[PDB]
Amino acid sequence: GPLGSARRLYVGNIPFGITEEAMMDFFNAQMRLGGLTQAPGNPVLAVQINQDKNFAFLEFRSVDETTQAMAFDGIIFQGQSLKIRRP
Ligand SMILES: [Zn+2]
Ligand SMILES: [Zn+2]
Repeated sequence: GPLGSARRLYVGNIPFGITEEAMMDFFNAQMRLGGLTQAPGNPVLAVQINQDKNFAFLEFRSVDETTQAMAFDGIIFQGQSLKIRRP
């Protein structure tokens, strides 16, 4: 991509009551700690949490970073195993 869909991932099984910001911050921090970025700055632009099917869509600033974040399928966040997939 992109294609705009090439900059988004589905993330399932998110902790009930989590906020957009908390999710964004966690992915940003964790992706950076893990070296999943090659460019300076934060990969995640936005998080849209669905009405509440316990899922969200993450939007990334780049197609590369979106791809790298696939590595985080099954990452534990606030006691939950996140399910990460292409949309
Ligand atoms: Zn923050
Ligand atoms: Zn929002």
